[PDB]
Amino acid sequence: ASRILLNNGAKMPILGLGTWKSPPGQVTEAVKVAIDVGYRHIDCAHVYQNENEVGVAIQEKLREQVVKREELFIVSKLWCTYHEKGLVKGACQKTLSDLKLDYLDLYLIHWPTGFKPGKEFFPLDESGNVVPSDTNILDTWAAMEELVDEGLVKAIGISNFNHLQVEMILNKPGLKYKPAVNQIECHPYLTQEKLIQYCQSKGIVVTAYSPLGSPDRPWAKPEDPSLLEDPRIKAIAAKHNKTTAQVLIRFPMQRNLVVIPKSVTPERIAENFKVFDFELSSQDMTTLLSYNRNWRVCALLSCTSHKDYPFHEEF
Ligand SMILES: NC(=O)c1ccc[n+]([C@@H]2O[C@H](COP(=O)([O-])OP(=O)(O)OC[C@H]3O[C@@H](n4cnc5c(N)ncnc54)[C@H](OP(=O)(O)O)[C@@H]3O)[C@@H](O)[C@H]2O)c1
Ligand SMILES: O=C(O)Cc1nn(Cc2nc3cc(C(F)(F)F)ccc3s2)c(=O)c2ccccc12
Repeated sequence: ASRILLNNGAKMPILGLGTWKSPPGQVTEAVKVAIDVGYRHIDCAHVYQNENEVGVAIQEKLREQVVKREELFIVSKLWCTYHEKGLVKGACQKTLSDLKLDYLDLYLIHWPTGFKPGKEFFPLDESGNVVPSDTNILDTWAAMEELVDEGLVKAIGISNFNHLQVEMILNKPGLKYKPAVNQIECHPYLTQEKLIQYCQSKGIVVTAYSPLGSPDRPWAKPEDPSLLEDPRIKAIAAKHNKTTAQVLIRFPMQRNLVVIPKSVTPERIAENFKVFDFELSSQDMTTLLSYNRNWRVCALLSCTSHKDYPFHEEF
């Protein structure tokens, strides 16, 4: 099926459009094209600085009656500088205002690490270390739970939480709502078997980000691995008469993951959606899993001393 049941009883489309790095000038048309060709899930964040322009598209398509709001699954995320309890509602309300929505389908704690509040997204000390906030993830979660109880969001979740962090939420004293989703980096170079099996065993749906290896990440280097140019992946695509990107989006779908490829290129937006008409074989799946190398796109150096940095640990 094209949608997966979450623990809040709502259904989530397993293919969504990513919006990180989509320039503000091109993301409105990008989202329009996406909705036009089938996408019903959009992955957003305040930190991406383009939620206004995303919302312009959603609103035009709602006004145009191309789609109904109930048919849309719009995801945003709470940025690290707003983990304080007094700041969570306003952060969510800013996002809703910019997206031109009265609710989000899903609102994630974006990273487990809280940073000092201020106008700066990445407040640093004079030596380049991120300035933490003394907020912890459990209190941030109570704040997220309040958003459900106020009708601003239909589901809450986390993002970039390791197994021990997930476990801390599930084991939170007085837990009122379990997390619906954990959104983590996942592709054939970072396969996450252990963390995914842990989350799924607990009824937490996993969304895979950077499924193409985020070739437009601004810190990419010549010697980094490249998924889209991996001849072993290209061969698998050739076998199926599909593109390499199509294989890389179908791969997580078959692991019962949600996947959110980003493009602002209309022909790639459409290509990326044409992944429901073919199957990878079990052997194809194990073969792609074998390319794991624990290679991470998203793991900023300046953040490695935060007490709650999620990637020292095994998973
Ligand atoms: N939770 C978090 O911490 C977190 C972190 C990272 C990402 N995410 C979410 O996940 C989304 C996807 O990850 P991502 O943006 O890092 O990268 P991605 O989706 O792995 O890669 C996007 C890059 O691939 C290109 N591309 C897309 N389709 C292609 C195709 N069919 N053939 C060739 N190239 C193609 C895009 O180019 P064009 O755009 O020029 O077409 C862009 O350069 C984000 O945008 C964001 O919504 C969340
Ligand atoms: O955030 C996205 O969606 C994409 C994303 N990733 N990264 C790499 C990051 N690595 C982190 C590591 C931690 C850590 F938790 F590990 F400390 C905390 C926060 C971050 S941001 C960025 O620096 C970034 C900057 C602007 C907009 C989006 C991003």
